Amino acid sequence: MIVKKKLAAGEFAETFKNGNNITIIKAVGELVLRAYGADGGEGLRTIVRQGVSIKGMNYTSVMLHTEYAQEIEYWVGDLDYSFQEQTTKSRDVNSFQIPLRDGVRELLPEDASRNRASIKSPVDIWIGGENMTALNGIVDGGRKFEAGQEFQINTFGSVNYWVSDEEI
Amino acid sequence: MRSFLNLNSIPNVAAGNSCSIKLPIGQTYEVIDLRYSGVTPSQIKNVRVELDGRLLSTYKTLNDLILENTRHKRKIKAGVVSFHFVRPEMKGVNVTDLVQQRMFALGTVGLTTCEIKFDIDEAAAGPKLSAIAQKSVGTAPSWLTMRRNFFKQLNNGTTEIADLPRPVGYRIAAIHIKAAGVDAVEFQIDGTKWRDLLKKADNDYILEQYGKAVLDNTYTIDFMLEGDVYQSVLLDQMIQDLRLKIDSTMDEQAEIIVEYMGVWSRNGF
Amino acid sequence: MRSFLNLNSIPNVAAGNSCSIKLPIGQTYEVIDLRYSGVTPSQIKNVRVELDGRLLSTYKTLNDLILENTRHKRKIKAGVVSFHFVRPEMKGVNVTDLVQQRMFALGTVGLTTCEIKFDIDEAAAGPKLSAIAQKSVGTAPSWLTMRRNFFKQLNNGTTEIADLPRPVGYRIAAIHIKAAGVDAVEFQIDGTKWRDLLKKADNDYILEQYGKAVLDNTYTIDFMLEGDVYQSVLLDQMIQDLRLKIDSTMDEQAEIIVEYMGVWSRNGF
Ligand SMILES: [Ca+2]
Ligand SMILES: [Ca+2]
Repeated sequence: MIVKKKLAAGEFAETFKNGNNITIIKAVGELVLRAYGADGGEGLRTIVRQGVSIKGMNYTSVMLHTEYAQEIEYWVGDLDYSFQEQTTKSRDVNSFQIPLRDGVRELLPEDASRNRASIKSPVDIWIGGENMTALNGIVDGGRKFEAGQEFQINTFGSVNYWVSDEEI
Repeated sequence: MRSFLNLNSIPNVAAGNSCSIKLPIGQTYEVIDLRYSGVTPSQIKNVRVELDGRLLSTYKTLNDLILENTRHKRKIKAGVVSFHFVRPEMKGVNVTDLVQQRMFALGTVGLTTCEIKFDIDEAAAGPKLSAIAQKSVGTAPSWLTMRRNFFKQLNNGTTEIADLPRPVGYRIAAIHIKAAGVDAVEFQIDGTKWRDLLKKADNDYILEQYGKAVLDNTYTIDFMLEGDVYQSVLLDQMIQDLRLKIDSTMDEQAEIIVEYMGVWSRNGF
Repeated sequence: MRSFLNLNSIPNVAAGNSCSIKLPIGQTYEVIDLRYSGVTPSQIKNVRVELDGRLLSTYKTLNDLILENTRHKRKIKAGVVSFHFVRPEMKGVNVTDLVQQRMFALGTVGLTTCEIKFDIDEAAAGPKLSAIAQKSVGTAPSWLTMRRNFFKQLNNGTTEIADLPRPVGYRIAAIHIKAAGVDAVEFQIDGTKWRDLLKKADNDYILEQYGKAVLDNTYTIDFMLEGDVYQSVLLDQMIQDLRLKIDSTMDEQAEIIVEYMGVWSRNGF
């Protein structure tokens, strides 16, 4: 089960009535500095400050001790067997030219297969994510790369560009 | 005849260190005097008494042990804190007072390990800790006090706590609600109101009436005010509801301390 | 397990009013905590503990109950005065201390009415009274403490008081002579001088020697200094003379307080 854990200041107690994920690997997420506990017959403690893979114990309720009130929400997905490993490697290179046109347009599409792009624009180019806009020739949510500057993007998601607002 | 021993030196006593007081098995520990310096009781965190690797009693900080002793009006001295296994306030009903008090001593016979673990805060100036043991003839762990920690949210209005562990055959000597805005509390078992919604001032008056000291920001429900163990809550395997109705004025997280009691078992509470 | 209850509201609490604390029959009352405000203990006059309409104990004013508790060094708190039916100072000889103390509890089983009557002085600022009961399983009234009031003229020289009631089978725990000019007192039964003509300073020293507090303008003759009930005066039917020889320095009216003891009877003392 994939379950939320939010913050505010004090102790939190999320007690969902079913520890099916007792003898189970926890994919627990963790920020800055906290303490937690295991309640499943016995009242136990836990202290952990980095994203870690936990083993199985008994659980009916979760204890959530707090030192820093202003850390960030997590999803402690407890599952029987949880293994996630994959970065690649890139086999193929493909070289081509994009058509830079007017307004905010997509430079690269979401493409699960892309690892890496090395890009050079012959004109100053503004690059950003899905938030980038250029109402009135003023780019928001972008940053400039200079004409002739080689740069890289290593995502597999959309990127957007802006170079000009001229239709012809 | 009792034996007073200067326990072996505590290994690696330093700031930010995790130390332990490993007790030699064979005899009975009635009291353990822990001398400290270069560190505050509050700087000695996560104090756990373990028998055979299992948890018996727990203290968030050593200061809670100081308050535990203060409540019973036991001798308090700066630079020293004692672990009173034998309960001096006990009074016998069908046995002598001495028997009722010594019955809580920490026997180690049949044990594989007896430890008192704790963590030294990083801010500790120059921690220095030593221990002395007041022992007697060996006995099984038997009847022991099991201090348990629980954290629950209190509201400004009325909060109810009915999810307290009810180990069968065990008893409850007292319950300590650590909160700053508790006005009154009510205790009931199976609908029966054993403790009416008593105002703090009224509850605290009864406590003092029995030679106890009222702890700051704490609402104590002493079930052994007379020293009679039979007055404590017997966790009957038939109790359907063990409830606590807390009337607070603040919205905070309270630390509920429950002093359990029972014959120690290798596979028990 | 004991039960702490917030007794029902006391009806018509006002200055110059005659109120009563009607106790529900069925259980045993070990202690009754009476909270007061807007009135002084001395403004709560003619306090009478009645069982079935009959008088058990009497207090000229609530202040006498405060002094009764002070004498035994019991916890005293401003704004509250307790009725200790169970005597905490009791010590067992052939039974446990607990049994000897609880034996004085106010059992109500078989009773038709249990009341604590009193009158609120007219000068009372703004009387406010409430009561809390520390109860236990029901028992017959049984062994109870019967505080009786007596007034006698004390001369400057020697006065003798031999007309004190001697209810058969009953006992006398103590005698309190309330006078400002008493130098020494002597107690005898059938010629036998159980208490020599002891000077106040000497008598008061023995009292303090047993953890008791000396009351102002009072000469206390404690027959239960050790807490042993069998040290008290046993009013045998054969006793021919129970005398008190008081050596005073003033001509005044003394209030003689006699703490009787015995198994409560609907048609007894
Ligand atoms: Ca024991
Ligand atoms: Ca009685």
